[PDB]
Amino acid sequence: YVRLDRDRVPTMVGVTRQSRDTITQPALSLSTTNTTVGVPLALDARAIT
Amino acid sequence: VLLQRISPLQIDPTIISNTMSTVSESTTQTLSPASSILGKLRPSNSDFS
Amino acid sequence: TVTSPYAPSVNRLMPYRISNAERQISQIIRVMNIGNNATVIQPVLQDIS
Repeated sequence: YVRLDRDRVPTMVGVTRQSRDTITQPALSLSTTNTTVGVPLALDARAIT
Repeated sequence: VLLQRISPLQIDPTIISNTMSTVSESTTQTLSPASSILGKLRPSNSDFS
Repeated sequence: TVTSPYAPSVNRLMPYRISNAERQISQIIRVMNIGNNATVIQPVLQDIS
């Protein structure tokens, strides 16, 4: 969790499931092979109030 | 049609349907990417001439 | 508060201990197959409620 620091706000979360073309190391193949994960949710501001 | 009968490659949009089945969107928000993706790719049409 | 007895016994099998790697791998799999769904989140996020 981050209060007011833009340099420390999460942007995306991704999960990979395979190597990309030929490289073996996951630390090298993870950058351009993952899949963004996340959905929004709508609440009731007046109900919370 | 000669190439259709020759080629071993058989086309099946159920791959797209199965990949996008896990993607769904909340009951509150109106606009949805995956529904538009399915409706615009039309994976139930078998005319690939 | 739970109570465990203190005495000699008949040996018993309780296979319920797993490692952090086994926990985290399955957690990654669960995130992979739950992400972008927003329709399995709702039952969980309402059962917790």
